[PDB]
Amino acid sequence: KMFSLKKWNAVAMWSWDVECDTCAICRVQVMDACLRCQAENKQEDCVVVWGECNHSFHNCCMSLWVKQNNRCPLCQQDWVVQRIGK
Amino acid sequence: IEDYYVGVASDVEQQGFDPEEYQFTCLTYKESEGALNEHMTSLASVLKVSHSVAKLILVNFHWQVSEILDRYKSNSAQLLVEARVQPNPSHPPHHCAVCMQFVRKENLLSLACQHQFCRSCWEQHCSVLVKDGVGVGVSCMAQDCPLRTPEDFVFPLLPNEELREKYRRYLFRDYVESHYQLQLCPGADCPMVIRVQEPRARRVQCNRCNEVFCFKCRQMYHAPTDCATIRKWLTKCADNQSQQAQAREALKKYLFYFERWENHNKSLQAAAQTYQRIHEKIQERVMNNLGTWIDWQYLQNAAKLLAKCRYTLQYTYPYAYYMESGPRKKLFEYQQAQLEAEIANLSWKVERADSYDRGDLENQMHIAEQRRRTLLKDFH
Amino acid sequence: MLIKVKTLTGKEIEIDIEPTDKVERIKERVEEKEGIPPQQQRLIYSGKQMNDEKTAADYKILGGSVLHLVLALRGG
Amino acid sequence: KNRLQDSAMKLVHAERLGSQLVIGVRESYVNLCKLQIYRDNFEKAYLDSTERFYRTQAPSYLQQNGVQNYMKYADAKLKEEEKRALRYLETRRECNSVEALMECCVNALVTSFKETILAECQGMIKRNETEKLHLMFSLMDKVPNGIEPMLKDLEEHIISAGLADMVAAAETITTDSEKYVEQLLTLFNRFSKLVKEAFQDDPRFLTARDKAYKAVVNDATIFKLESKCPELLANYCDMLLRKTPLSKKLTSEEIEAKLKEVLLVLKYVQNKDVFMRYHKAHLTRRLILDISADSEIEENMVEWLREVGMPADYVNKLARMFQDIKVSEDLNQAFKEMHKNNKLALPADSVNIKILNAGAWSRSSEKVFVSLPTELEDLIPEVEEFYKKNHSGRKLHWHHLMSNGIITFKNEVGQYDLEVTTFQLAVLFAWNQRPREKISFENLKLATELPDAELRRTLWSLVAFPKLKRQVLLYEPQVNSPKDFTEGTLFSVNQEFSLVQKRGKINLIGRLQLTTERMREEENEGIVQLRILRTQEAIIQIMKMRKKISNAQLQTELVEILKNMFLPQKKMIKEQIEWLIEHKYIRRDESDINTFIYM
Ligand SMILES: [Zn+2]
Ligand SMILES: [Zn+2]
Ligand SMILES: [Zn+2]
Ligand SMILES: [Zn+2]
Ligand SMILES: [Zn+2]
Ligand SMILES: [Zn+2]
Ligand SMILES: [Zn+2]
Repeated sequence: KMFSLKKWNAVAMWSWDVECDTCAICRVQVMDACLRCQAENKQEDCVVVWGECNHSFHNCCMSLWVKQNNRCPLCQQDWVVQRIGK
Repeated sequence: IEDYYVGVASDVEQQGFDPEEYQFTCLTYKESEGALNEHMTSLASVLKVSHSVAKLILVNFHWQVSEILDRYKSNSAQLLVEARVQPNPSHPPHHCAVCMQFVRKENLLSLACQHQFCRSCWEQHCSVLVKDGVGVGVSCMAQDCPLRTPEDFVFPLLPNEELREKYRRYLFRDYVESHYQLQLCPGADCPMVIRVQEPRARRVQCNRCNEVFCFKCRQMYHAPTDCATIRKWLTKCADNQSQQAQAREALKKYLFYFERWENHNKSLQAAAQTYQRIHEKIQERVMNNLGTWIDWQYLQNAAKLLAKCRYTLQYTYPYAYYMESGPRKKLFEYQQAQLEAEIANLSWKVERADSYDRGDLENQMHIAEQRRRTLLKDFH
Repeated sequence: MLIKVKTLTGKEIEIDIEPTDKVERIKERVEEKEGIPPQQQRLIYSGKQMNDEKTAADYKILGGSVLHLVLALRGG
Repeated sequence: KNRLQDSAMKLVHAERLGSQLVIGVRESYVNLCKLQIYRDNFEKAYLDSTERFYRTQAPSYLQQNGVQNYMKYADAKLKEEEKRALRYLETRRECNSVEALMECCVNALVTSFKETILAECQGMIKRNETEKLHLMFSLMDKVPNGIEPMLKDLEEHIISAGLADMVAAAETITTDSEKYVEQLLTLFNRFSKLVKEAFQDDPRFLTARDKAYKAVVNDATIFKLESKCPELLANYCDMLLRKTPLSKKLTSEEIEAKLKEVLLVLKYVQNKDVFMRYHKAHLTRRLILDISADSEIEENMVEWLREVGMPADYVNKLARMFQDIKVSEDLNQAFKEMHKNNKLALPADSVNIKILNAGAWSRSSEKVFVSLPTELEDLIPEVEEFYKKNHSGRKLHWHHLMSNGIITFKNEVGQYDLEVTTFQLAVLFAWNQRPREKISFENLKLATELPDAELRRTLWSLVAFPKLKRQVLLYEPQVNSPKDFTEGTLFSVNQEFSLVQKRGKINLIGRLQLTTERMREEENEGIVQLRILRTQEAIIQIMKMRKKISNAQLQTELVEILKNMFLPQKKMIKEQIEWLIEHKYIRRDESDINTFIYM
């Protein structure tokens, strides 16, 4: 048949399957990396954690917050890690 | 290789900030008067009324033409009553009620209230009021009467030119004050007026005397707070358990914020010496044969950024002191502490440092600016 | 006003109308051109089925616009 | 004591015009009294004699021989007076007599006539008077606070000359990026050589040169009024870095030197963010097409950009892009190794994938409507589920503007192959059926689901390629603007298109688009509704024609029936089958549920 395909180069873009698209601690969009990681150049090691209250944050920011106190900064409920991004 | 780069100026623009952004138009002393005259002419033509009553309408309604038209269409009778033009709806005396002396009919002037008084008393009252700095506040002598004397009535009662000129100056000042888009410069005899589309509480700078002040209230630029909290905070700074223990705890909490307020105030007030020191530390680097003048230029930008970030911090502490204790206050204070730490880091890297690397310093600048924007974003 | 109406097979029918023409009269133009009855005629423009009571200009049809003619399902 | 010092001046007066006798007297008064008496008498008289003599003499020479010779005379007189001071004055006993006399002499011979020399300074900056400019700079440096007018005049001359040259040469400079960079480099080199020759690279003059060049580069006279300099610089960088013919002949070291010169110029621009945006777009195109001349040069380029002082955001973004390129290079090999066995219609050796971050690269959660072929719709779910294996909590937004590929074209003359984007791919696939047939501009808008503007641009790029003489698609109502396409325009495939080589390869992707308009949802919804109605009508018609037909023949007969309207999709076919079986239009066979019955 006329106009058959020989070679293709697909391109796709990935993003975190989250909501509100904002860490709400540093107010940086989730698809990016946190400021400290971005400055220190340790990229791809900055991930997203979820919670039983259905709130998403950076792993680094949430680690600092739990080092401060154990409660979600958005809803005043005890922080229980539901799942980790990767 | 030549037709390739034709339409690159549009494709690259995949996506285009400044949370405190503002468009102030700069007007001189006469341009403002011209604008006032134009507005008064338009209103007088529209409502088929004289100039003085149109000015009274504009003053009473803050020079908002649309609201004036809407209220005129709704009910014209109450519009003039509220603007103190005509008395509320709900034969010559030949005897002044304030000097008790019989006078001729022609010398017995009166307003729409039909409160008649002799011409000499009118002149005395207008003279004393204009001497007392009273502008649009001239009203009828009769007690409880809210009616005000229009411009075409006051002027013939002013004998000399200096009283007329003072009356004009006070009228202009009151017109600028009552206008919802014009504000006088709070400077020392600065003859300037700032004009803007809509009134808000943002940063304005008079280009003539380089004064920065809040628009809605002619005070220093309080960035995150409002015009009421900062007033009471400045007023205060000048002068289970028992109540006394609560008082001690309140004093401790007040000190916990006042110490940081004073720290940042003094640090900002001592910035000229920092600028001079950085200039000298650049001169010492450039006279010796290493680099040129263009290489050591980012240190001035660093100093400006630190000054801006310190100014932003200084005004967030009264904001956080007058807040309801909940989930929001803790996050705000956490972000505030983060920004404080990063300012300390950058200040150490700029002032008390020997070897300057541009990549690290630029990263610090970006982080500090992002944190300042994050702190200011939530409210504005 | 000279518009264009499309069928399934790809055959094209050309008709001339007026801006004030009611779309029904467009249907009877279709029948004086082709032998398909009005009850089996569904006319669709821009993905929208036209109701019987309407003027052509009310559907924002222009000169060289193309109309789509879809048969009624149970009627055919 | 006064008698001897008085007669010394008479001897000095003779020597000024044209030793031990004075030295012995100096020593006698130095040690007679510890230098206070020498600081009172003797020293003052010597300074007074020098001042009187030179105030009487120097102006006469000035009006005799002019400033050009007067400067040389002043230099010679200063040297002679310094030698006389060192030979006739106490200096070895820690005495400031030499410094005081030098101060008096310079004040009497330079400060007294500085304006007359500074006027000549303003005069002689041009026409290359360096040989006397050096002498003047030597003269004026001794006087405190004397060289600032020289700096001001040099800055003004540099600014004026640069602006005048830019305006005079603005014909071939505004539209060309090579000439702009060449002119900037020539100006910088000329003025740097001038400074080095005239003032032996004094730091103050270097500062003045930098401050003047900063204003020169940032000039609003390019569009006879905006900021276009960063765009031209980025275009030059792209030419140096891309696989253009200009960089084909140059060597790596020469390219690196040219880049270093470009970055040296780049240190003076004011809005570096615009340049970073343009460079990021160019690098995106280069990385996606894989047409880089040298990758290590690009990595050193981003390192140098970080060193120069670019904003910290775009540099980190570029580093992230390079890291993502490496990660995707690994991922593609992993996917190919997985897919090597279960061969599909597309062999695993001719398919590439690139999963990239959505923050560093284009950030847009926009929807693009394209009717993809069957070979591409059977590949998205496979890649999606493969990515959902090792990674959790991650989405995938497929990019259709950046995707590209190679197809082959079969004429009656010969077989070729092309390099096309997804949009041109969808437009070209409309001719798979109805090969030698005309298609209107409106049937295309339905068969490809593309919006009006994108369809117009793609069709214009497909029928009006600049370099080529022969083309693939031709249309009858010829026009010189894509905006004048009418709904009655007819397109057809050029059966006589050729390169007369029977085989060859040409490129149709020139600057793949990185941005499109907001495709309105109303038009796509209307197209979808019309497609649903048409496929329902076709299915019911074929059921009416034959009341008993299996499922396998259904798709073939539907393709044959729907060939002049559009190509039906399997998903929509199944959905419409369900929607019609639910409304009793057709009936499902009881024995084996694959055949349908009409009633
Ligand atoms: Zn975060
Ligand atoms: Zn991180
Ligand atoms: Zn929560
Ligand atoms: Zn009286
Ligand atoms: Zn009254
Ligand atoms: Zn001012
Ligand atoms: Zn205020």
